[PDB]
Amino acid sequence: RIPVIRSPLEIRDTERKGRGVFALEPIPAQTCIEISPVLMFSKEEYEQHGQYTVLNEYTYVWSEGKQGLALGLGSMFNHDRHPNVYWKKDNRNNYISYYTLREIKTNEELCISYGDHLWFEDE
Amino acid sequence: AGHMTSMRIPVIRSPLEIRDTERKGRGVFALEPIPAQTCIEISPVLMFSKEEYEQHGQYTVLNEYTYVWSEGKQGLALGLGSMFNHDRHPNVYWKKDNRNNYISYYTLREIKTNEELCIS
Ligand SMILES: [N+]
Ligand SMILES: [N+]
Ligand SMILES: [N+]
Ligand SMILES: [N+]
Ligand SMILES: [N+]
Ligand SMILES: [N+]
Ligand SMILES: [N+]
Repeated sequence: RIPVIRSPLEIRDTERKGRGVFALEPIPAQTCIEISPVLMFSKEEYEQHGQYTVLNEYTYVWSEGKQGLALGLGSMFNHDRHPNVYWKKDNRNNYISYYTLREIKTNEELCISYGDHLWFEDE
Repeated sequence: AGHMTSMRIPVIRSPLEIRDTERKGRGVFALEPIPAQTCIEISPVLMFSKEEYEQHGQYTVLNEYTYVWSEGKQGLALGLGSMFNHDRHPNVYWKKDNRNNYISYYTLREIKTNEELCIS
């Protein structure tokens, strides 16, 4: 249900800024760069406990107020005002797919929006 | 002396696939043979402090996936690290990088097309 993607990404990991996902080489617009399996938290367990951990930096809203943590690279993308990556949530398959929003140049950081949303590509 | 640290870690693109399994939920499977001692995955570790784990994290599904780390901390392997099933007869070993908060996973032997990769 989820194979290797094989995209020209690296993680950069600095004392200063922590971790981020960066382009090794130019990437075409609308290229799927990552498919991340999700670790799912129930609504109750995230409200009672999960939200008071560092999970609160990274998780995404899911259906019925459940909360998902993207494994793979998905939690590593930083947020920016001008993101170059967008994503789609798949409810049936419990993953999140990441796509380039435009052509990406070599050495650019791959960033997502600050904002979340709740709809699913399989709905 | 010195300066701040700065690392560039590639994303190892191994011939692996996640599949749902019969009993064990998701697991990791080989798509083609893999030599012995090939590094198949380098997972960044999301670190939980002793306190947030003891007070909150252990009460969540995190408890099913995290690795005991030093000083009462618990590490959740991002990447594919949390997707390996555990096994009696594992064909994968791992090691922690305590300096940088990664876990690396290596095949214990030749892996065959369709075999499940399992740790302990
Ligand atoms: N899957
Ligand atoms: N609260
Ligand atoms: N996010
Ligand atoms: N789009
Ligand atoms: N967004
Ligand atoms: N609890
Ligand atoms: N191990």
